[PDB]
Amino acid sequence: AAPLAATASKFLGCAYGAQQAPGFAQYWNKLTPENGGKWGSVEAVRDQMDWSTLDAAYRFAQANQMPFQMHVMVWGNQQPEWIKTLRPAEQRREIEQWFAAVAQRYPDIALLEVVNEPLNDPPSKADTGGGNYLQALGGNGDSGWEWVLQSFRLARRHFPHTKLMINDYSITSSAQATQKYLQIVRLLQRENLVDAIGVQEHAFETTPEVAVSVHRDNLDALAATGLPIYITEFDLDGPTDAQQLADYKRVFPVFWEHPAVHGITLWGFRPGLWRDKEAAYLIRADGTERPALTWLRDYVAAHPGT
Ligand SMILES: [Ca+2]
Repeated sequence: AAPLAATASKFLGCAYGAQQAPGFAQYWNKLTPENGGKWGSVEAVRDQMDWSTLDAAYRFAQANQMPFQMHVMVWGNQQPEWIKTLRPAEQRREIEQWFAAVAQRYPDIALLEVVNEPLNDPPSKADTGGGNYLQALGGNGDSGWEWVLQSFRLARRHFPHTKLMINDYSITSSAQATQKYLQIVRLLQRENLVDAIGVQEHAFETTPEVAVSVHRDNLDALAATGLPIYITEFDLDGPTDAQQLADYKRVFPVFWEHPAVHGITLWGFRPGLWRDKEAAYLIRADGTERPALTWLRDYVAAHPGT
């Protein structure tokens, strides 16, 4: 079979890892590595780089000619443990060496997710995987977002031909969150530091107590920057097949039909994805397609865009 978005104007991709691999290229035409590209995955031990899981994602993407999103340079979970007790100047050299290592090894990255979750999970904690390196990037600084500016500056320097993206959750569910995120975007745009705006859109962001008109209005606000939008980590819970179907019909089209949205990435489709307990998967354990996926195939084929 051909992937769902084979003939569409924008990609429909998915998180990739061992449980998501079966049939993957028969459905999806873009990928993000689920975990292997977090800095704690590669450099759990200082100065030894375990590229195995990341190379698996990249090699599969290349073999299938599908765009690769590198996930993720800077984040507040799954960072190396040993960096937390280094002095800021040494932490900074480690961050710069990580950015150089990824750019050397992976020259064909389609979208570089430089910072994830600046509003929600900055690298300011000293718990397990917290990183504790905010100060190595200038901290909040004068603008309140110095460390985000410094992350993007490093990305521009080390990846001079690569599209750079910011990513976060719980953005389009609130005008106030959208306006906070756009202030970070505005600061970045003073130095032309960012090329794309990501919003995750997990299930907990799209519940029906916020109308879809709110999300659509906040997409229009994000689009007014002139930058492409990407939906990065989309999922809908499936306590029953029918709840999952109803939610896909309600929510998915608002993002898919938005003219400034240039791709959607599902955050898994088979059991073992992040929201496994909430049954967000679209294929059951016995390999059969759920009603939401039957619908999604037909909906996407009917909505190629441009
Ligand atoms: Ca190092």
